[PDB]
Amino acid sequence: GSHMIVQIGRREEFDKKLLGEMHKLRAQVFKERKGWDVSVIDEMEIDGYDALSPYYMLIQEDGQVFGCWRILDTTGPYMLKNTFPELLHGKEAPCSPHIWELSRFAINSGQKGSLGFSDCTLEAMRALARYSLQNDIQTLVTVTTVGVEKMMIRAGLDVSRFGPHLKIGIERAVALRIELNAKTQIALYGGVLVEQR
Ligand SMILES: [Zn+2]
Repeated sequence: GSHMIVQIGRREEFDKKLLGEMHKLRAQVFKERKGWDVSVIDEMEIDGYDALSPYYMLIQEDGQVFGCWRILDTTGPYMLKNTFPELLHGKEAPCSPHIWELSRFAINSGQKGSLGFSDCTLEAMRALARYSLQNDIQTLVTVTTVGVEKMMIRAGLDVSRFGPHLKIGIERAVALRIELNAKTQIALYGGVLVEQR
């Protein structure tokens, strides 16, 4: 009713309408960014990875998607391995059921973002790291910018890079590994996450 709702699930679990607002948000963010292998179809940023069984995280507020993130198994194709392999610096692309890739961070930038943005991200990572840890994941990898990298090294996460950042489009982009260990967990939650069964 005025609070934040976060959903995390497989593409198939979300209503064609929510998906359409997610991809519109990604278009509002990524439209005509060059170098990020973007395709906008009918005002929606959607690509072949979306047809590979991704998970999505959506943050909502007053009935609208304000932020979204995509998650891909590293046992299948993912953007670091198959779109941005230069950022690997010749290292091997991870491939494991315990590691996932994040991509397509998109946050509505307008007036109606009622939480902030340093934090919007915080909240997303809290929900994301937990969903991942409960699905036996130890590591998140992603291609993002140097900006988000520092935002994350500052928030305390344990974050390391595969190699030097590179100019992608108008950005300085880098491939990160985000360990979901104790240090991350404590940064995110104030301590070690404990799940009950
Ligand atoms: Zn509410």
